[PDB]
Amino acid sequence: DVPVNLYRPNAPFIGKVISNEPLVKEGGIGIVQHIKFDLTGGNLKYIEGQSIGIIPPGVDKNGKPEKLRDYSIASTRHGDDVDDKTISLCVRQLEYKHPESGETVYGVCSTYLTHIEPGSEVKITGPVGKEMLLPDDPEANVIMLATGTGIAPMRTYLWRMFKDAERAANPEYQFKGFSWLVFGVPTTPNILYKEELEEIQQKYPDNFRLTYAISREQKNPQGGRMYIQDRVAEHADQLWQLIKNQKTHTYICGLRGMEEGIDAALSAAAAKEGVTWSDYQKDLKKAGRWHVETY
Ligand SMILES: Cc1cc2nc3c(=O)[nH]c(=O)nc-3n(C[C@H](O)[C@H](O)[C@H](O)COP(=O)(O)OP(=O)(O)OC[C@H]3O[C@@H](n4cnc5c(N)ncnc54)[C@H](O)[C@@H]3O)c2cc1C
Repeated sequence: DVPVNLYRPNAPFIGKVISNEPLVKEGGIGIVQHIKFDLTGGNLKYIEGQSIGIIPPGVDKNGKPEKLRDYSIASTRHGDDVDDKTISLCVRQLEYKHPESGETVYGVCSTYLTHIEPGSEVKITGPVGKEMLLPDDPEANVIMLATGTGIAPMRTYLWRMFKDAERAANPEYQFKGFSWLVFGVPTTPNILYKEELEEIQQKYPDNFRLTYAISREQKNPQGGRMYIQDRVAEHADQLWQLIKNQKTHTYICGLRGMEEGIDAALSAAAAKEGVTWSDYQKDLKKAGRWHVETY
């Protein structure tokens, strides 16, 4: 039922870019693009929580072809237009430091993708992933802990849950549980999909809670910058109570290293009731209720 490896690196699907939109508003930090591809002409199917591979053009420094990079799918199974013809990605351009040979370094695949033109052909493989899948139980609670481009799988869940067109397209899934996104970004113009996230929250104030951790605008109790582990510590007892429900699924996505501050906060909460969090969490992973994808 879960499509996997419909296309592989030795014979990739050749899609076409339909659009390439900026997500970072003026005054923000960096470049994050929303890129939509045309899937017509092939049989690429996917569901929510999966990834695809992109094979960038060119050779490395040794003259060898560039390998694929993985990207979380940022659209539901139906695509943004709910026509089952497209797939979207949420791609940040990577760039960095002088302690790494010379001046500024730009990432190969992320630069390629963020500057790609409509009409261009792209090599796509996949889909892959069974770790970040959404339960078909419409009464599930869904906690979502994302930083930056980790919003991508969260967007596929929330759109499936709350978009009018999706609800009309998925008769089997009419969500009536509770979902909570805690979203860590550096500035307000860096809140990816801010307007659509806040529109969901106003239509479904009982089913969706939105919490931001904006580090350049908010300070934590110790006077430091507000990060997502600070918000999670702030709400640790509430999050723990929701996690005790047999229906609750937790998803964590973003850059590696966000997991340690989340566990330290949930450990202190669980300890209050004599529960050892690290042992409890192993049973949650075994049960398929604890989903992690950091990179
Ligand atoms: C499952 C999965 C899902 C992903 N989803 C997404 C997504 O939705 N959106 C997205 O933008 N990315 C996503 N990523 C990362 C994406 O995989 C590519 O790794 C990332 O875009 C950078 O690739 P690059 O090709 O731009 O190239 P590269 O040119 O390959 O650069 C990466 C290399 O440069 C180095 N490097 C990186 N940062 C620094 C730093 N600050 N200081 C020093 N050296 C550094 C490391 O050696 C690293 O191997 C995902 C990764 C995985 C594994």
